[PDB]
Amino acid sequence: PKVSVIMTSYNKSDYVAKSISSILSQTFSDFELFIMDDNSNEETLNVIRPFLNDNRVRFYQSDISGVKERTEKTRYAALINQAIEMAEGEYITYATDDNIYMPDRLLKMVRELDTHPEKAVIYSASKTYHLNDIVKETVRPAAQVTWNAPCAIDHCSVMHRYSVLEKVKEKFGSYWDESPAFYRIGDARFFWRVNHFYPFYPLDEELDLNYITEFVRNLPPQRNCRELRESLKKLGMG
Ligand SMILES: [Mg+2]
Ligand SMILES: [Mg+2]
Repeated sequence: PKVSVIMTSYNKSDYVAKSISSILSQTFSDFELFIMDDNSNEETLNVIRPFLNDNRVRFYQSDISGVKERTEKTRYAALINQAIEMAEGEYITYATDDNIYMPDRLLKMVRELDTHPEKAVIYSASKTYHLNDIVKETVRPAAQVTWNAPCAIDHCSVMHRYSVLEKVKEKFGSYWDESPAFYRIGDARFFWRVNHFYPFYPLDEELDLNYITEFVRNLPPQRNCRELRESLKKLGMG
């Protein structure tokens, strides 16, 4: 396949079907979709089940259970790294069980990396609708090239060449950071790794959407956005 879409799922039965459907109806169809489920409850597995009949779906379910195992690592980062090791796409992109891709997202992102060989990482704008009908719309823009993506660009708004992954693992030992101190902002921590080597190039269109309408006590103190943004300003790549 040209694209590997990596989706993480854990217990969001009321949202996961719209997410999976938004990927399977993309106008660019040459992808494989990893559905990495972290041993979710039955209601969520029942929602996912019919979509496993789509031949592009690569479904993997962990055997994780209990607060020790759930807090040993940032679990979605461990599941993304597992899917990366199995990925066959030239371009890698990420999805979640409560985020929706707009229909032309893959086509537009694939075209921008095919047209510009000098760009290795691209990102689009993203929109969030708050409901209570809509009471508020939030947009994270994509207006400039940035060497400081942490907390500015979401998990679900990027696409990058597979070759980016090699530089990150050579420096850091893994792709995503499985430390549980980066559970709240694991996306920002992976983008911080990538920004040691590559800037993120903008595609100024809103291509992904979100709607908003004993575990926590066993994680360690969470590292925050300011930490990551200041370390990249000091690093001075841009
Ligand atoms: Mg190929
Ligand atoms: Mg987040």
